Amino acid sequence: HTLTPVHEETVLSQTQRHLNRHNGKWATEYSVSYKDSFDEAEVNKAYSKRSI
Amino acid sequence: REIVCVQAGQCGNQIGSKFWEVISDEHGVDPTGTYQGDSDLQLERINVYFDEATGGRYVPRSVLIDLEPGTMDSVRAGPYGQIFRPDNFIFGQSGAGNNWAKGHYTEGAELIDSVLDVCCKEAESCDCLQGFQICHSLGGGTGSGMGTLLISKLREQYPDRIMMTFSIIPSPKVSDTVVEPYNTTLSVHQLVENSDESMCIDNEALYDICFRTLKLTTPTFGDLNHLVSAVVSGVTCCLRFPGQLNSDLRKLAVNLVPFPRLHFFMMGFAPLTSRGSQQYRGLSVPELTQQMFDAKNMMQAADPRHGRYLTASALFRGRMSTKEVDEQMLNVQNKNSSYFIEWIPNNIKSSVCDIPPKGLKMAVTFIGNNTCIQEMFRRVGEQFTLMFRRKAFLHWYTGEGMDEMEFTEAESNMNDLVSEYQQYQDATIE
Amino acid sequence: REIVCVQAGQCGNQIGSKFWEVISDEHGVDPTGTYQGDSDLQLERINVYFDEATGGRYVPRSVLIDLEPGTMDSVRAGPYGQIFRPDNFIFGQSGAGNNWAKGHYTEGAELIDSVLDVCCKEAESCDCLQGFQICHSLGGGTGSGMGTLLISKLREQYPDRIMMTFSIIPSPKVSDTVVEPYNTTLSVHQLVENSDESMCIDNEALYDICFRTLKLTTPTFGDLNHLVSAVVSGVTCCLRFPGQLNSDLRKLAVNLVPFPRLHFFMMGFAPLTSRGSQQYRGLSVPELTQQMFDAKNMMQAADPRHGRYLTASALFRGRMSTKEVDEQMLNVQNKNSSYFIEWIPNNIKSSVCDIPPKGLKMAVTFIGNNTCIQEMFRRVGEQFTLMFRRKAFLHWYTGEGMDEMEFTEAESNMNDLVSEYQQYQDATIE
Amino acid sequence: HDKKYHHCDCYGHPLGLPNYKVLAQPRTNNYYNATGGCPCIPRSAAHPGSWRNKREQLRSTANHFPFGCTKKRPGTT
Amino acid sequence: REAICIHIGQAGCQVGNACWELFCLEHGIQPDGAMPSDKTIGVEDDAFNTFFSETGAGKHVPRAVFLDLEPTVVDEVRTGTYRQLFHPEQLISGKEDAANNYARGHYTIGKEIVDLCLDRIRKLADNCTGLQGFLVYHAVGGGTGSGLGALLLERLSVDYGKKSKLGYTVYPSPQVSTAVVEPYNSVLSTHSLLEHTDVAAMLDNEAIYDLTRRNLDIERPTYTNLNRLIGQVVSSLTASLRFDGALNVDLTEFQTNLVPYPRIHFVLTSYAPVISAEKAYHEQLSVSEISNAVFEPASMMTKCDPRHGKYMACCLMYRGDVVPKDVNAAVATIKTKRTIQFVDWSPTGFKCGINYQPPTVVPGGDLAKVQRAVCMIANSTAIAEVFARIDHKFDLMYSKRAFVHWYVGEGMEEGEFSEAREDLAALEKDYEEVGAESADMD
Amino acid sequence: REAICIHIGQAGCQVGNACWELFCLEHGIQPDGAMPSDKTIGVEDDAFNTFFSETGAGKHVPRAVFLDLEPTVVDEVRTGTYRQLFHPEQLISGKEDAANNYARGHYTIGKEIVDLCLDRIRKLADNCTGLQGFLVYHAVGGGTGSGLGALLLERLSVDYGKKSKLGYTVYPSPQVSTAVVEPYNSVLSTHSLLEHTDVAAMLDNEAIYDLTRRNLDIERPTYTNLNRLIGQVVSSLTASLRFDGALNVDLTEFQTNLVPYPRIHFVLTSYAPVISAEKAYHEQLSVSEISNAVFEPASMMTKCDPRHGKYMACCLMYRGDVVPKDVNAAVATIKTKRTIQFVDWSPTGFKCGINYQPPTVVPGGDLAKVQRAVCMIANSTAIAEVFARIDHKFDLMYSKRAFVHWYVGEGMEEGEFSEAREDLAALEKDYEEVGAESADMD
Ligand SMILES: Nc1nc2c(ncn2[C@@H]2O[C@H](COP(=O)(O)OP(=O)(O)OP(=O)(O)O)[C@@H](O)[C@H]2O)c(=O)[nH]1
Ligand SMILES: Nc1nc2c(ncn2[C@@H]2O[C@H](COP(=O)(O)OP(=O)(O)OP(=O)(O)O)[C@@H](O)[C@H]2O)c(=O)[nH]1
Ligand SMILES: Nc1nc2c(ncn2[C@@H]2O[C@H](COP(=O)(O)OP(=O)(O)O)[C@@H](O)[C@H]2O)c(=O)[nH]1
Ligand SMILES: Nc1nc2c(ncn2[C@@H]2O[C@H](COP(=O)(O)OP(=O)(O)O)[C@@H](O)[C@H]2O)c(=O)[nH]1
Ligand SMILES: [Mg+2]
Ligand SMILES: [Mg+2]
Ligand SMILES: [Zn+2]
Ligand SMILES: [Zn+2]
Ligand SMILES: [Zn+2]
Repeated sequence: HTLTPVHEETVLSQTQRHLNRHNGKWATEYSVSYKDSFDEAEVNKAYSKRSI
Repeated sequence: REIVCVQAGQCGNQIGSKFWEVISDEHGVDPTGTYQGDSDLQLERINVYFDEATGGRYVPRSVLIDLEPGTMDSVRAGPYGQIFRPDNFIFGQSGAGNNWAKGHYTEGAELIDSVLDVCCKEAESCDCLQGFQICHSLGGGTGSGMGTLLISKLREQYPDRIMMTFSIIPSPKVSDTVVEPYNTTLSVHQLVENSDESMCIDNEALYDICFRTLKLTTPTFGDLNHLVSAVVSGVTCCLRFPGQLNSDLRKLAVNLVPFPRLHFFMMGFAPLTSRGSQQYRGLSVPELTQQMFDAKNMMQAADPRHGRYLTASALFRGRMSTKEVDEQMLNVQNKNSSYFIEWIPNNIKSSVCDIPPKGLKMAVTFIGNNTCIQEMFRRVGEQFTLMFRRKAFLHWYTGEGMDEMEFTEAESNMNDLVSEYQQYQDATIE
Repeated sequence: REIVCVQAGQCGNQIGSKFWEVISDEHGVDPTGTYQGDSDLQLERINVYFDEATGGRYVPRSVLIDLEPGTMDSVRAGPYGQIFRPDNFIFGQSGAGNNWAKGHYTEGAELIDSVLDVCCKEAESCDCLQGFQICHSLGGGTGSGMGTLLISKLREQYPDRIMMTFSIIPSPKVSDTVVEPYNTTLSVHQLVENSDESMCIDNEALYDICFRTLKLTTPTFGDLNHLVSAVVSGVTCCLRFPGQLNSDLRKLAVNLVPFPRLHFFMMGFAPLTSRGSQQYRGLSVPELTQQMFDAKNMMQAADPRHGRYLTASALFRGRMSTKEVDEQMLNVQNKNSSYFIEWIPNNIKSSVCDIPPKGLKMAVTFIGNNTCIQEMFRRVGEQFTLMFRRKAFLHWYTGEGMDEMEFTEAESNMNDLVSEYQQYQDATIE
Repeated sequence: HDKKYHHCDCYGHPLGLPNYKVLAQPRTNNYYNATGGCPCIPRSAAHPGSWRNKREQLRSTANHFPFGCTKKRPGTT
Repeated sequence: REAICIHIGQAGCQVGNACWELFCLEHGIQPDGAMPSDKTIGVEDDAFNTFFSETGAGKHVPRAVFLDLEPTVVDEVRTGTYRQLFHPEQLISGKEDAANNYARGHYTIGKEIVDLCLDRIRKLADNCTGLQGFLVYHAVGGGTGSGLGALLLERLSVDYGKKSKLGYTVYPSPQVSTAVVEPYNSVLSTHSLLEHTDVAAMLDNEAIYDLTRRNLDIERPTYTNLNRLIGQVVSSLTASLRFDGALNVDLTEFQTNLVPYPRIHFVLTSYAPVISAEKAYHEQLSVSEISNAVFEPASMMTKCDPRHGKYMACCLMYRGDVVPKDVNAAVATIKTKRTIQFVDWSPTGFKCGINYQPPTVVPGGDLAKVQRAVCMIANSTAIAEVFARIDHKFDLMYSKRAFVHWYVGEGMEEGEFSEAREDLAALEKDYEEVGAESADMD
Repeated sequence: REAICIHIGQAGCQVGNACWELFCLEHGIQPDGAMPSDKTIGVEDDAFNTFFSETGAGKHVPRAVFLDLEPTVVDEVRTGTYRQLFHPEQLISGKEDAANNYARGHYTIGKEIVDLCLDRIRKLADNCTGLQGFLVYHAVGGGTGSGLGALLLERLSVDYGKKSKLGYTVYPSPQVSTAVVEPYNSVLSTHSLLEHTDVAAMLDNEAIYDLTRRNLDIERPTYTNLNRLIGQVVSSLTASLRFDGALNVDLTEFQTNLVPYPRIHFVLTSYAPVISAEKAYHEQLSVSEISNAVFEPASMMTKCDPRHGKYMACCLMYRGDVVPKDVNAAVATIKTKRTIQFVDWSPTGFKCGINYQPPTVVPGGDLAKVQRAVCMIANSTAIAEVFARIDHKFDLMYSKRAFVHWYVGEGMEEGEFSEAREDLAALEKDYEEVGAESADMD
């Protein structure tokens, strides 16, 4: 049950299909509201410590 | 959560062809049956109406019934006709004769076993079965008699599921058939016991929609059946796409039907507007709500202004705010307060779905439970009593085998339905 | 574990030709007898049906018997006819005349010793002998009389092995010959004593299969014999290929017959569907199970819905999960519990084999023991009683030498078989 | 019950712990001879995992305690 | 210091998405469950533990279950962005909804799904070493939220016993409405919430809509905004467990200070610096201004006016750069006001908390960034007015048996309507009696 | 040290393929038994000796016999991948099956084949120096497994005497079924097995199907998955002989600790970290979690619920990275539970084992990789419910003598049906009597 390059192309096509959903006509509000925005928010850790 | 469809008679098969065109278009199914869509959102609920055949293809979970195959050959010959499974076409060898008794008792009992076998085969294949959906006219012959026969058999076999019908009823001004009152009265008698929810459409109302609102120069049955297929496909949209406030046929029934006999509803669809005017006004929730409650946009001859709303439901499709829905339904209830039954504190249910029909920014479908439905039944009962007192055409039905007692029972039951609507019309808090 | 086949009369020899075509194709044997296959799985059980002669060749373990050489000319003209061993063809010089007594008493006793000599020569060559397989019609003359004679002799010589028959019985609707009921009654008397397991086929059921399911425009007896050859070659498949849950003719017999007279079985083969429809349905285990239990796909005129299942067996060919098989058999047993005899706690045996028939991804054959088989015998007894009360054609049989008491004895035995089935149908726990 | 308020019983959900002594008793043929019978699983016509299946296959779903306020109900327990 | 969150039905799962988005972003766990280390030398810190547990490889996973009868919203979560954060067994979904019937949820359908939920809740509680309550989010207007929420709270109350259960509940708004059968479900939801909860905070969407129109500058808000506000409130209330501060407040202190009698546990909630980014740079935001804000009726998240009643207890949570002396001066100024009245049997009306961690700012959010905030939960007799309007709408419908055949068909006795309505009537009389001055001396 | 394995019929040979695959890969013997061309010995150490013996040239051969009446399965073994591992004499095959008849296996055909099997087993037992039992794998539902397994166990019990015989037995599932005549064969098997087995472990395919659906993520399981799970269980129980550990457990200790009275020898089996690869990285897997897991009925490989009975003895085998203090704390917590009950005459209910070798990973397998596992075999009165249902189905069929003529034709007196049915009735009464409290009898 190994994979030929044709199977690799099919797998890559399925990944692209999953990524390209929720386009302009098919946008839900979870898609446009909840996204990945970790790199834009500031994180403060001054007032938190390790319990003993 | 999958529905099984039944299409009966000429009207039913014709409406069905346009419905399955609309459904195949929204989900991107080629007229060969091949999936050619462009988003996973189309695929992820395809099971609701389609079964999957091998290497791509989808097949529609529908039964086609008629007494002469001429119509079946016409539907098989249509542009999307190939999609239908050949084994799903069931036909006899002689017509209903436009007679209810023939359709119910003689050719009905001859065909019904093969239809029940196919419907059970289709139902038991489902992992969880939602209601059945049936399209037929009450004025015809095979539609009324065999449709109500099949409804009774399915109600015996699946009493815990939902039974839903869309039904065409004779216009108040011009008849298409002389014996319409008998077929209509007997069919309404069968439906009020058997059905869970029944929607009614007048062809006269679709003509008035086309001429007044759309200003069409040369309408055809394709336009009327397209309007109907649009509303039909709109009612199920929340079943099969995500939204902020999901809805279901059972939730509609629970909010619309106060008492089990009061299950006959009016229909409308809002963003109807002529191609010349469309450049002058953008879509927004006030515009849809105003057209939605305008009696010009309602698909029955009875007018709401002669009755009162017990309950109503609005299903919205599109990317939209909750403020406009909640505040519009409150504002409409407050300004027109005399037209709403006062012993229910809020008559309207709302639901919101993200995915509109292609090429419209927004749409709403409206379902209304209004006491003005009593005028249609009263008119049919008057014409029936005029015909029955004189034995006007009765020998055909009695020669098929019907007892005269059926006509008096059906008349009495329909008259009691009219009385019950009138009593709820004039109720008060005291 | 070798099977010996016997083909008797026109129907038997014709069905045999198609059977040996299917078996020779599955093992990759050329019509010259040369092996041309492409996998060891074909070779490792070839001994089961073929003996190997020197320098490549394989020969099929079958005896052909008939009273007129017409059939030999018909089998010789077929595409595979050359494969058969010349010494295995036994024929006379004049016909059975459609008369049971002639076929049983005059030319039967004349030829039968040479047939027993050939069958013994074939049996004693096996290292271990499995049951015999016999094809014949019950309505004919030499088929009924000489087939049952030979069956009785083989039952005398090998009482601990299995005796299996495939048998064609006269339709209530279409007949080619007037004296079918006498020959049928005498043959059923012989079978119920001699046989271990008997399958019954109505030509009417094969015509209805061809016309409704396959929609063949111009079916021929070759199509009917192809359906029969398909099931015949399917029942033995687990004997001769690997699988996850092996099965054997003796295990089928042990699970199907509760009491030794109750050895009459129903037949089915699941993947049947018209060339137009084939584009519409992917293969799966639920689809095979659904077709397998549909009475439309059963090869007898009696319908299971008029009886109850004592026991049933399903043999699956193909690469599939055991969970799906077990859970399907559980669901069918639970949902239809009224059609299963209640004093047996589980009625269905399953078996799974890895190697499907060529060109099919999966297949199942179904064997069923149902009391509604009593209805066929009752119809034959009715037609017998109509003719016998008036001595309608008896002088032919009496001129051969039969005592009239023989006809009443055979009638009594069939009536007792019908009574025994009816009593077990209506038995109860108390 | 107490004044101006209803107890869990009134609504039909007593909340006492089970009788573990009876729970730990195996269900043999003598048990079914004494009460009821047929240790076989009841057959059902509904799909597995549907409320009808659980209703006519399991004891917990089919159980129904008496409903009603203790003042009007005799109680007898 | 652990807490387990239970989310029920549509509102509860959608509010859960906003809550867990916020708690991830506030602690710093990435959507894949890994925390990116900042310093190479030093201890890892441990603050997530109230809401997350770590595996030995350092992945984080959250202490929550998501419960629904329809698949679509939970399947959307399964296919969304946070797929890898949740354990897949935790996301439990049935086949078909309770169809706005409390009876269908309680009797027919919830009984099938409830045992998986109980096994997951048990598996969580076994993985704890300090547990101080269950947080439950649901709406009482819909069928599965009412019926399965009641059934599950009953089972939890038998199995877990003394452990505390704090509910956030979306009650039917006083004139905005979404379904016809809301009064029946809310009435039946009552006993479940009366005897099977320790404090229940009630919210109405019409108030949060008013707050988002008036204070923020949003013309067309949608549920994601309301859910983000609710998440902010929950984060403010649970911050006292998770970060350093001057005056900590354990969840048992709420019950001790807020509840005078065991049935009188329904509380009002409000939040002060709801302000837009353009206004935020024009104004200072001192302690006394936000303390004055939480007492104005424009700030509340429930549609009731407390000037029509009397306060019994107040709990004030300050987070950020605040000094206790300023809190004391503010509370003394509030006490001076003539339009704020306390029942004469409650002289020491206030509980205070002070935490150093300022509120977090969410990238897509609509709130401004501010250095300090205050959050209030308060018990007041004004709440009795909400029940009177529910009872009037129930009486109007029930006088003609408008829908009862659905409920009787799905398994419920007709008697249950009258019993529940009498229990809520007694609750109304309790709130009338507790607020009456002791003018009679014997 | 050494143990000899006997595989009977279809299930026993197919489970044998998975077992010997695992034991080869765990010890390191190649599938053909040879060694690389430059080495002088294939492996450095003798630990294999429990299951394999090496020739003086260093080829390995395994201590097993395969017994079948039909050739096909053994011919598959002869032509498969392990062709060179087995000695050809060990693979014994007859001409024709026992046709689902216990009578055909026991009287007619197994009586003919049994002396070859005994001669092969003797030839194995002569090449041993510390044999400490026989392991037997068979199903009691089929004809040759039941009839020849019973006959062979009887002969073994006479010839070898005191040596222990431990059975792994596949019993007919309570509603999944494969053949009509299963009750007769299972009753007659259990009748023979009562006298002539020291401990019998019972397995049902319906439980392993449930386990593979819930814990593993397999939509379409087949017998190879079940057989790999069984092989893992056997490897866990026999690991105590083969690798270093803190608390070893010899095969003779099981019979001494688990069996209170000579008829009460049927035990339930369960295995804890049956888990899929996607779940395994979402969860820690500590000792206390898997100890809590082994007592839940979702973990069991037999379809019985132990909450409906009382435990008499439990034997807990831990393998991998476990520390004794955690095992003791876990067992004391289990002992605390209220749904776990011991008979009052059995105060010291537990036997423990602790082994350092973690479970092996098989290239095609479906289990995740884990550092520790625990396996339990336990004796409980709940087992009486399985026999009652088999006996009721037997009574239903036997009231009409539904199939008896086959059994009488293959050599059995009709009296044997009634005798076996009274013995199983007496076994039911034994399970009623043993479970009666001593405080109740005074
Ligand atoms: N704040 C807020 N309220 C919501 C949200 N979703 C629904 N509601 C409200 O809650 C009530 C509807 O309850 P639902 O959660 O839809 O009911 P349900 O739990 O799905 O019950 P079923 O319909 O039987 O499945 C209405 O008053 C809605 O306005 C939400 O996401 N946020
Ligand atoms: N777990 C498991 N069960 C099996 C396996 N193979 C067969 N079974 C079960 O065991 C029973 C059938 O027993 P068999 O082994 O086929 O009987 P047999 O030993 O071949 O006896 P004969 O049919 O007379 O040859 C059924 O319940 C099967 O489900 C297997 O590989 N694994
Ligand atoms: N809207 C619509 N109405 C139709 C169509 N075809 C027929 N009808 C109406 O249905 C009624 C005739 O019923 P019919 O279908 O002929 O009954 P049947 O003979 O039993 O099949 C008349 O009122 C027609 O106007 C159609 O395609 N669309
Ligand atoms: N299905 C099938 N039926 C056949 C075939 N040949 C003959 N029959 C039927 O069998 C009956 C004639 O019997 P026949 O075989 O000629 O009897 P015989 O003269 O004793 O061999 C008629 O009903 C024929 O229709 C055949 O090849 N297939
Ligand atoms: Mg919902
Ligand atoms: Mg076998
Ligand atoms: Zn309660
Ligand atoms: Zn039973
Ligand atoms: Zn009470």
